[PDB]
Amino acid sequence: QNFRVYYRVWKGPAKLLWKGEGAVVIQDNSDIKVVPRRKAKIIRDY
Amino acid sequence: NFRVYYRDSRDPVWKGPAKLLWKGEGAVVIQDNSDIKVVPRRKAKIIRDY
Amino acid sequence: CSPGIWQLDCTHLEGKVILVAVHVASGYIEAEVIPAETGQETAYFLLKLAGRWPVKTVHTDNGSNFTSTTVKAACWWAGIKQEFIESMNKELKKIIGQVRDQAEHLKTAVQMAVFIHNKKRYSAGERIVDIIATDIQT
Amino acid sequence: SPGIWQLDCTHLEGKVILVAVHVASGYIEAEVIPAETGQETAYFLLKLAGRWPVKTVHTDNGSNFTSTTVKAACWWAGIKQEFGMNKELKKIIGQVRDQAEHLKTAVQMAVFIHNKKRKGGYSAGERIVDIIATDI
Ligand SMILES: Cc1nc2ccccc2c(-c2ccc3c4c(ccnc24)CCO3)c1[C@H](OC(C)(C)C)C(=O)O
Ligand SMILES: Cc1nc2ccccc2c(-c2ccc3c4c(ccnc24)CCO3)c1[C@H](OC(C)(C)C)C(=O)O
Repeated sequence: QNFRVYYRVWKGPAKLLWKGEGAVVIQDNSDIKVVPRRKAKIIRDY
Repeated sequence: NFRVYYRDSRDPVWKGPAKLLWKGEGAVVIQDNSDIKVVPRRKAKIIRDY
Repeated sequence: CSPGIWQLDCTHLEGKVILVAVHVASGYIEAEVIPAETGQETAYFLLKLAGRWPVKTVHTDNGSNFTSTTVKAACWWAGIKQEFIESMNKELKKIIGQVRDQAEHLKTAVQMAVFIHNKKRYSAGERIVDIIATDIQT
Repeated sequence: SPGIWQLDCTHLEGKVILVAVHVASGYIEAEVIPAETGQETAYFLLKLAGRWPVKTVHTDNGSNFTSTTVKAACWWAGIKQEFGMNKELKKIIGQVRDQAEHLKTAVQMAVFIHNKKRKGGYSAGERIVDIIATDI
């Protein structure tokens, strides 16, 4: 289960770290950040 | 070769493939099974087979 | 062998119309979500299908959309005969249900499910190309 | 070559035709879409990928192709996107255009004509299935 978040006009893919109640902590390049849950969709792979 | 689909009333439904006999400015004469029929050009869809 | 035999069906889901083509021999699926269950839409579908696969025969029900003159026209043009098991259709519904929440739009879920179905293993996606290929090559 | 495709937008009659070429075989898929958006492009790509083993897609810097919706589709399915028979298609559409009311109908007619045509010496429709089949 490899998950990809596209975040906040959209940005991604960024690598899933932790998803919590109202936000998800994520990073791609080096910049770790936290975005509120609902506008940072998480779609897996096949 | 050429197939004509036509409306031969107000418009219940386009009527099935009919043979093109003659196509003129304002009308087309077609044969549907045994029946020669005349419809306006504007009530006639004429499609050439692939 | 039946390389040219397909089946056409309409499912309703979330007050929308999914149109499904099954290549009977391989179990392969194409699907499109359409705005209306019309003969125009059905026929335009059939054209797309026929330009992509060697389609000899299409199995359908007495659906007004399938008995429509637009569909008949498409068939005559492309040289498809129209005739008047459905586990690949019911399986598709299942998979859509499974993946439904993964995507916003139903259409996205449908195409996801088609992809899942064709690729699962061997696979229907492989079987169809194999079948069609062996029919051209022999 | 098996799995390499190219994606392009033509504009015609103030409409957007989206075209996929399987580079190896010359085979075509096309769809007329309401807007030149990334959403539409991506939904196209999903349909394409569910039907063919598509590994790599070549596109331009089109805002629709550089759109994340498209990126998302690619990552989800298997597809690498590169940024570094189309002209024939336009020709055929022109030829058949008057035979049908709607441009979309003309486009699909033209696709059919193109894929089924031979050089008598196989058709593109045949070449692609052959290629994919021999692969696996
Ligand atoms: C609008 C229409 N309206 C119609 C009304 C009655 C009968 C056919 C149509 C046809 C028609 C149907 C099937 C075909 C056609 C072809 C050329 C031209 N028209 C059609 C070749 C492939 O198969 C069509 C075509 O449109 C649909 C495909 C959306 C139905 C068209 O654009 O002419
Ligand atoms: C609305 C959206 N909005 C988006 C905004 C940003 C990024 C992607 C999307 C995506 C998206 C893109 C690619 C995918 C998706 C999958 C599941 C869910 N959404 C998507 C699996 C297949 O590949 C989507 C999806 O819709 C489109 C297909 C019209 C883009 C969706 O329905 O969620």
